[PDB]
Amino acid sequence: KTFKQRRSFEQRVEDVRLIREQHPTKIPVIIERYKGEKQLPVLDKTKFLVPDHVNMSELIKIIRRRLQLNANQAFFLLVNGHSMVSVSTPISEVYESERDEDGFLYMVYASQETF
Amino acid sequence: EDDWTEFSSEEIREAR
Ligand SMILES: [Zn+2]
Ligand SMILES: [Zn+2]
Ligand SMILES: [Zn+2]
Ligand SMILES: [Zn+2]
Repeated sequence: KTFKQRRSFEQRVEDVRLIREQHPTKIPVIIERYKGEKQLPVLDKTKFLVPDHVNMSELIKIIRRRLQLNANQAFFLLVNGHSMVSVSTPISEVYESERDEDGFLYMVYASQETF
Repeated sequence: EDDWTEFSSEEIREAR
């Protein structure tokens, strides 16, 4: 069961509302593994709050360090079910253009560029 | 068993 299946729409919108009362500039990001990925490990946690000014290469480098991936392993992020943005892009601009109708920014990761 | 995971500055710095 994915995050969207676990929590209802009403509950997810409330989550986002609550968390941005506390942290008005931080980005609520849902990070999950792509259903078909076997090589990369599932992340310990799903819900992340990330600062506005962090860019995508910084975000991927964080997650790589959390997962202790060795240097030769590939790591790709697919956003909102379709978007592979430039890694130079701050996560705040991604949230502006790619956030879900519930207020979360959904991503999935994999080690293959196809999805 | 709390869902919200914030990245510390320590963690963010170490990325760069
Ligand atoms: Zn408050
Ligand atoms: Zn798009
Ligand atoms: Zn903008
Ligand atoms: Zn450390």
